[PDB]
Amino acid sequence: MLLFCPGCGNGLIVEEGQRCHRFACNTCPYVHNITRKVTNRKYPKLKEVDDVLGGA
Amino acid sequence: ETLEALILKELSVIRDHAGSACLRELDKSNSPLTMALCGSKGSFINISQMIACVGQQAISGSRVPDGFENRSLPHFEKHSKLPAAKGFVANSFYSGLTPTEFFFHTMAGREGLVDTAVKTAETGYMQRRLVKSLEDLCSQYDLTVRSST
Amino acid sequence: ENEQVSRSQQRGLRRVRDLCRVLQLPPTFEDTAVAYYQQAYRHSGIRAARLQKKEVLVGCCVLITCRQHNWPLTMGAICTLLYADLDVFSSTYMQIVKLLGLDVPSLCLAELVKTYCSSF
Amino acid sequence: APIPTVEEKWRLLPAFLKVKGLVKQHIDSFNYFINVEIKKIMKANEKVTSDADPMWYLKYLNIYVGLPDVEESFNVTRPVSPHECRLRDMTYSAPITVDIEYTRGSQRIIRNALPIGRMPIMLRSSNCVLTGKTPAEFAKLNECPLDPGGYFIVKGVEKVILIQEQLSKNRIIVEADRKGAVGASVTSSTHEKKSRTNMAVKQGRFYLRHNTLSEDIPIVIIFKAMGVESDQEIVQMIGTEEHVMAAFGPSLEECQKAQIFTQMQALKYIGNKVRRQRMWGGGPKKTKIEEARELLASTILTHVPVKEFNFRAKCIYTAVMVRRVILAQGDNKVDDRDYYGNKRLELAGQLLSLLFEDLFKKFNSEMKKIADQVIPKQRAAQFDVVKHMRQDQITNGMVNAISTGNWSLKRFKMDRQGVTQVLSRLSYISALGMMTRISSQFEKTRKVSGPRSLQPSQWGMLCPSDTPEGEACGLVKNLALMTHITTDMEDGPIVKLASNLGVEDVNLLCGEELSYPNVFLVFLNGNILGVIRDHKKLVNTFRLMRRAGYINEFVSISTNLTDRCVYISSDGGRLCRPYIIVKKQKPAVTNKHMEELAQGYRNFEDFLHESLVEYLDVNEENDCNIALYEHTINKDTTHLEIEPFTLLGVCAGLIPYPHHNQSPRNTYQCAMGKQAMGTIGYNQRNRIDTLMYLLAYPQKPMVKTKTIELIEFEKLPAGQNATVAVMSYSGYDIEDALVLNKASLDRGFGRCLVYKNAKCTLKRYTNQTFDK
Amino acid sequence: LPKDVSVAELLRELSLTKEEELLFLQLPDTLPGQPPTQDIAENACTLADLTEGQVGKLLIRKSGRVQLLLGKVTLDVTMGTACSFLQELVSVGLGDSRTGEMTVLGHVKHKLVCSPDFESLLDHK
Amino acid sequence: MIIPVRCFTCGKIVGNKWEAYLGLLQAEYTEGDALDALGLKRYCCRRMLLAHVDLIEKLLNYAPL
Amino acid sequence: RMTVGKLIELLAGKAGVLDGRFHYGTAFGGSKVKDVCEDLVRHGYNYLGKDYVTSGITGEPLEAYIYFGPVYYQKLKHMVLDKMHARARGPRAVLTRQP
Amino acid sequence: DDPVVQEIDVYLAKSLAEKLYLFQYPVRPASMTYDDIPHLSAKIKPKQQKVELEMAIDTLNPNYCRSKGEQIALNVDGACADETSTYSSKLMDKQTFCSSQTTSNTSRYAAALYRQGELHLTPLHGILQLRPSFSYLDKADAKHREREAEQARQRRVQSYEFLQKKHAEEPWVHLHYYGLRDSRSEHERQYLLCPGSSGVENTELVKSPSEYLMMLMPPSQPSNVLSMAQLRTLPLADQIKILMKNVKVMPFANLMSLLGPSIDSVAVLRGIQKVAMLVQGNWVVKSDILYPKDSSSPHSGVPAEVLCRGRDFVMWKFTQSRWVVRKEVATVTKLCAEDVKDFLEHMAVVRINKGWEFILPYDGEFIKKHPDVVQRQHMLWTGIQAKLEKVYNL
Amino acid sequence: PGTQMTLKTFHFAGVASMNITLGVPRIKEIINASKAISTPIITAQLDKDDDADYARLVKGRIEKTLLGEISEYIEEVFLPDDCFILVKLSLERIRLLRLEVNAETVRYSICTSKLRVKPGDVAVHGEAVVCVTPRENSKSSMYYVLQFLKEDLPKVVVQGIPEVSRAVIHIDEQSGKEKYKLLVEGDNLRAVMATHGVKGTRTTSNNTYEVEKTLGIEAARTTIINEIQYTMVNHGMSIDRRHVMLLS
Ligand SMILES: [Zn+2]
Ligand SMILES: [Zn+2]
Repeated sequence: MLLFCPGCGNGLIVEEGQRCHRFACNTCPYVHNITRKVTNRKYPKLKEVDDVLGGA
Repeated sequence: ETLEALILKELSVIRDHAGSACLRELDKSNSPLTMALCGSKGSFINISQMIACVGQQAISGSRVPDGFENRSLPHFEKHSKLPAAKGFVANSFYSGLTPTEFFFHTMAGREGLVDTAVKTAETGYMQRRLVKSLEDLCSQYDLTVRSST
Repeated sequence: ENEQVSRSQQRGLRRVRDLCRVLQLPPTFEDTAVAYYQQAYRHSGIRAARLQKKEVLVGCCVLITCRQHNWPLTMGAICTLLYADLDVFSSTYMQIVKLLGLDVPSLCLAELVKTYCSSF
Repeated sequence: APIPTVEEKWRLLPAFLKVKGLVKQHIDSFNYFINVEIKKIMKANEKVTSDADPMWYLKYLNIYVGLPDVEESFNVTRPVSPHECRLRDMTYSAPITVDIEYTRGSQRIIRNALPIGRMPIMLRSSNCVLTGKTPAEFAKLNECPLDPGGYFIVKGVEKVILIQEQLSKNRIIVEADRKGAVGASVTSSTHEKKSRTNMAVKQGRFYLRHNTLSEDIPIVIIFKAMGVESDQEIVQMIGTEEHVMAAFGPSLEECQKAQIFTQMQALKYIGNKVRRQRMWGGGPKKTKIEEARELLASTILTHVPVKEFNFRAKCIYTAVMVRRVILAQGDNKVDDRDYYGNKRLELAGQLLSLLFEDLFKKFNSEMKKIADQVIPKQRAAQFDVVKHMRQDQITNGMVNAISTGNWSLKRFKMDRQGVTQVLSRLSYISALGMMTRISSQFEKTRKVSGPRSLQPSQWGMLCPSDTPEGEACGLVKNLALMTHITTDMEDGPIVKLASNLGVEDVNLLCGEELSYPNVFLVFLNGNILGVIRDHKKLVNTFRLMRRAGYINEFVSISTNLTDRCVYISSDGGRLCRPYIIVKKQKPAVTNKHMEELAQGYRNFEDFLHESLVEYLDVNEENDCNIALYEHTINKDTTHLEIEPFTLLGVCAGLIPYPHHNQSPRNTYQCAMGKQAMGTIGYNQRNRIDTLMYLLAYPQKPMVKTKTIELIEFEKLPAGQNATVAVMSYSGYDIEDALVLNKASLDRGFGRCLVYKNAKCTLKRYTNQTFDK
Repeated sequence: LPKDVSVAELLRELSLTKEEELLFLQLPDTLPGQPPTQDIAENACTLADLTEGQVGKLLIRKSGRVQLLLGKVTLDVTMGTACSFLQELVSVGLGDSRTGEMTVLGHVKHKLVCSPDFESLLDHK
Repeated sequence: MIIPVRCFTCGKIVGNKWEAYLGLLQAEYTEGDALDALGLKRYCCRRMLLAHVDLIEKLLNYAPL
Repeated sequence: RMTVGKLIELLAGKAGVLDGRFHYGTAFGGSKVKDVCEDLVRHGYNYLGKDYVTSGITGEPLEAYIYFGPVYYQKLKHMVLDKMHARARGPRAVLTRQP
Repeated sequence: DDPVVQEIDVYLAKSLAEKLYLFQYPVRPASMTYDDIPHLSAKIKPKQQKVELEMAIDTLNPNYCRSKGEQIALNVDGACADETSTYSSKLMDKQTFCSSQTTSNTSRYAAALYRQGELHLTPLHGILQLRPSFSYLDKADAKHREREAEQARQRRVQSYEFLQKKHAEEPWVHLHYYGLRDSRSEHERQYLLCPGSSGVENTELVKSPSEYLMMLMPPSQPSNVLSMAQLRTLPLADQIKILMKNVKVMPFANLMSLLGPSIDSVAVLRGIQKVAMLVQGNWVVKSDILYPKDSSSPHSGVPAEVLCRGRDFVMWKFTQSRWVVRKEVATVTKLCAEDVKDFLEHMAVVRINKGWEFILPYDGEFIKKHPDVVQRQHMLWTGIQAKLEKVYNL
Repeated sequence: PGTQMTLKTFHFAGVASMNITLGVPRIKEIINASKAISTPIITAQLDKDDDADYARLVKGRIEKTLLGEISEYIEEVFLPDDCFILVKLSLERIRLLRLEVNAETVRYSICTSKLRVKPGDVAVHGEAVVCVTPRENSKSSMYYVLQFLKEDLPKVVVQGIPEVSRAVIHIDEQSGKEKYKLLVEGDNLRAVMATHGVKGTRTTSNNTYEVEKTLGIEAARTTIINEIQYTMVNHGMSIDRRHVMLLS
């Protein structure tokens, strides 16, 4: 999900560091090591209906 | 869409039953009935519209769309899918129409007029191009259709 | 023709045009004035003259124009729109009417009164 | 228990027609023009100063239009009746006087009454000699008392300015493209500029497109240049719903692809993408650091104002635009151009104001050019403006623009055609119907068949069944019997009352607040006033104030729950229609009020002031519920319709029992009545037109609509009552044919007279010779 | 999370909690008074032109209605937009010409809106 | 303009009866009873008298004279 | 064309000219059919306008009742006297020698 | 719905009226506070209020990428120049927050310190929005770029450069920041109250609700023409004339309701006799009022003097009897039927088999109340009757 | 007949759906021989026309299905050691539509025109779980291109002819016997004919150019005749077959 830097308000991005992967800011040294799993479910809408035809 | 189809079927069967009642009730030697029976001018649909009930006024094969926000006209409530609220005419031509019914009937009439107005020019262009293309073909005496060459 | 119109003759005819325009005259008066100007500009001594001469010539041309089609207009009202003095205007008018000899009807007193009385 | 009915409710209609109605739109617009707009235009260009030789100036002080006059007498003027102008083929106009001051030789000299042209005078206007006159005076002036007026007379022909219908400016329009991609567009139009900007989603990311820009720019770059730099602000400011961030993510990725993180960088990028559309310079200006800033400040979203390079309000406006685009990209709720909530009407006043302003600007520019040419060089012959006030400029411009019907105003780049039409004098009803005609902005741009349709929004303002059958079917409309057109307003007290009513200033809040469901935006003619909660309280208070008279009654307020916005419309050209107010299932009108109106104790304006009858606009009537009859009134009926038969127009009024007919027959009858054979006016004998038709023995209809009595059609009938027998006879009446009685024709039935004019001119040429 | 109303807000912050709280409110443009010898034309009579002491009375009516009697007139008080970001009320004490005391006073949690009850004014006359 | 001399359908002289008709409407008389007094049994004559508009006087008001 | 309005107008006009009134055909209102029927029957005519009619040619009564009534006819500008046109050899154009 | 709970006293304070600013960070949620970040500097321009904060950002914390910090500090300044270095160390020492102005005026906004049951208000000097500045990146870009490398009437007011110069003139005012943990903050906090008695009547805020509505909403300032609201502003005598002109027949009792009960009977009875003449206990407007001498008949053009005689004769007739014969009036007055009809329509209604009847009932009640006026009108009628008899030869 | 045709509607053609451009514009297309047409209709016969299960099976065989339409949920998973994208297939919906799709099928469908993702990138742990781990392609490719993959990973095709948009079953309402035809709004007749369980001998189309390029010029002529006659009858007006045969 779109994470923003508390230090300066810019959009944090994902990158890989030395101990683990970190969220990083492109303008200021604020980084946050990903200490454990983080998920972002989307739950896209499925193809529910089938719609056979030929009725009156 | 299922609700719309059900309502359309119900209103159509209402109109058809009213027309059948009209035709059964009418006496012979009735001028519109005679003119519709021999097919000279008009049909039983016109007689039913003038006597029994004008059917649902359909635009592009559907009920009147919501010109305002969720309402066909201000005189009906929001998200109202009642027969009259979406275009049906309960009255007959003899009894006269209410302002909403008259407005919807004029809607249908203007739709028809616009369709005719565009179709005339479309067919004119079609005809001229086709006759330019297919003019030279003729059947020779050997019964074989041959081109200009 | 219409290309041998030097800067001076163009300025002169444009002056005639704007002068007959500010007076609110019909287009026939403008046509007659420009025709009379083009006719007077055929003399060598006329074209070779100072700005004052051309201006007073325009004034006299518009005067003659409005004079023919029985429109009274005092010279004062014309000089009031020209950047010149009336003393040289009169002399140049006499000089040109002595050279051109065009028809000069007399100023009608009835129309002059009709024009001047309404100004009150 | 049937609800008691005020049977004399229709009495409201004549009283309304006393103040406004058929022709009063044109007359009011023209009078407002010649009394306010001309002075405002003079104020706009009060001073002109030559670049060369400064300290010279020309100051306009006041302007007047005088009375309609003729200059046939030698330098003398004289009052002229309009019929005389008709006969001699002249423009019925009035001189335009002005008072000025100027320094010919560094000395201030003023003029009091200096003509600058001649303004055509519309009949029955404030200055027209016909206004406020008795029928006997009309007879002495050879004019029909029943003549609607409202048309100019130029060179002896009667020309009418058709009311122009156009799209409302300064409104967000979201619509799909040819490829089906949903985009946005706004035509921000001001007197300074009329420019439209667009928003596309072509690659799943939003680009902003403008004519002045070489290539569309990602919107996040625009925000970064625009004053806001943290991406968090922009994301909060677009919307905090999950799908909103999902849609907006590609734009953020695109902006992060480039290294734009500073307002300077984005401004540089824009300046690179901004072309040198050099107008009349290209040297004193800076670069991709100043041009970009100015382009953001003025050209982009012109109507949104920046106080001093503070783009926060414009940021809010474009964020609202982006949110609208994103939300419309789901449920495909797309705006339809035929909904008259987004339409405006331009009468003679606005068009003439534009034309006069352009003519005045051009005349002043020409005067400045002449001065600059002659002031610095000639001699001590002190140049003065008086010697060059070329009168024919304004008069000729107006005459040509009115007569030819094509309007070229380069200052607004607008080139219209067929603005004016020759008033058809076939019949009195034809004259009235053409007087109440409305043209379309397209003039057949494309046969879309969408706008040609009769959309529901036209209810109660345009005649549904009255359209010109043919290529213009559905592209030309007529005003309904009972309708009114708004005029431009002051817009100040609306802002004052809004601010006092609890709307929070937009600058104070951050963009996240827009995402909350209960928060509502408020717009004033396309400008954001702010946000507020409890929109129903605001709407009720505003309407109650409007009823009390503290707010101009034509100012309308509407609510869009789908967009959670509140629109306060105050500009002129909106369609308005009166309505009877109903509270607690009872009308504000009582039979006692109708009795007073019959006795003359009160007029329509009194009803307006006492909160009994109020005007309604399309936008406001979109929210309120209306009833057609007392028995139809339910609990949720804010307003009651005054009279249903006002729905039809003037032409449809002639149709007896039109509800019993099929509508195409009504349309054919409207078109036929516009072509009827009958009397024209009480002065038809003196009139000399190109072509005239008179019925020998006209008779008033035996069955008449109330509209006939309203327009007094029976005073000038256009037909005969004949004893028809419905049957078949001799087979000579197969298809629409019909037989006549030879005796009836012999006895004068249907007898008609045709009048044609033959005119010749005898000129005197440049040579002192004449046609004889 | 629930969305509170003035009656609920003041009830919880007075009855359940005795701790003083910082509020921020937007008054109408002009107050129902006249600038006291402040060289005034019915000009902007704001909060600044008034004097110290008791200035108004706040009434929590039944059914959740909350009003502000400000003399003869009764304003209506409503929730402003619920700002979730940081709003800190600071004091800038310019003790010296080139020295100032930045004095944070407290966070701003709620925002109030005061508007005249125009309906009462109208049906009054 | 002016009252026609003959009824279109039947042809009865109706021109002369117009003037006295206005006299009848000059008094208290209504339309129908006035037509009965004039002697117009069939409805075509009643139509012609009733539906007529006397435009001739309005035009004469505009006459040179 | 389903123009019942014409029949209603004819009936109302017959009633009006019989009783010397001016019936109203105002949209969504006006005089109703019952009132004009009563006016017709009171004056001694059939209540639906249809009348017993004898043919002028044969002199024999018509089998079916005929519908008399006064109706408002308006003559139109389009007349045959102006629209009739015939063309002989006539003139030709200078560039292309055609009419 | 009484004020069931907490009738709350509201006070005004002015101790910090000029010292009070509201700072809000749109990017910072209320969850996190700057009470733990030690601030370094605060630069303010009192006029053209634009605050500028600089607060230290720690590096030894795990959330600092010191590798990135070294590079960014290298870019922003020189490698070893350091004469004007944004960060003293080789890292990014501090963070700078810039400000934006919300509104020109802050009078209508107030800070409410709500105590235990009592409320204190204080006007706001200004409101500023603080956002983290990115000017250091632009400085780095500038350093990189420099390392790699009687006139015509203008409008400098609308030029951003002149605006910057005008703002550049204001000298910066350095400030000492004091956090929430500072005792000075608490000491200055108590000044937000106001020392005053619990109950004192306010000398101000005395304006009436109607006066308040007026002052907050300030004004910008047929022959019937004028509406009733416009009518009531006119003098009483003019109101009687216009109202009586509108209706032309109007009972005396209704006039009292029309004008209003606040007007004395004698004054009304005084003006009405000037323009209205009594017929059958009812007031009828005089002919000359409806027909000014410069007016004429709209249908025949005869001068108003003729209309005055004709209308009065018809008006005088109604005094004699309730029924007037239309034909006899035309015979006597020699007027056209159109003009005669206009007179009768104004004050009479058609009656079948009886001619014309007076439109209003005989109001004897007004006659009984004021017999003096009834007698007065009678002599006036005799004078009018004498004029007509010699003219029309009755 | 172009004058006679009034552009009628509600002619659902026994299917209550599948809007088909008829009337004059249809003729305008047919004579124009446009390669791309609006609403291209392909009629297919089924060997086992009675079994609705078989009809659904072949419909899913031909109809193009996106990854997102079948995937029950997709999540970007960032871990201390690495980051990737996980997708769980809705085996419920899969067997409900009985598409021959599993973890291996989608794995093989992946590695096709998606930033040249390598077969080693994708792994199938469970039956419905599939994981993809990208790399730095350096062609303007930072690892945050994961988002880009999440943008278009649902937009990959797993089963069906790519040009086919929507296919619909259509029952035949003959009282004697009930048959199932298959309507396809696609642009590839050859692929439909090639698919299993389709009576390719009796399958027809609407695009004349497609019929010409697939079956020969004579089949194109027959299709032109049938299309013109069908559009002609749909408007009630009648033309002798000789005219349209000559035109074809
Ligand atoms: Zn950061
Ligand atoms: Zn007759």
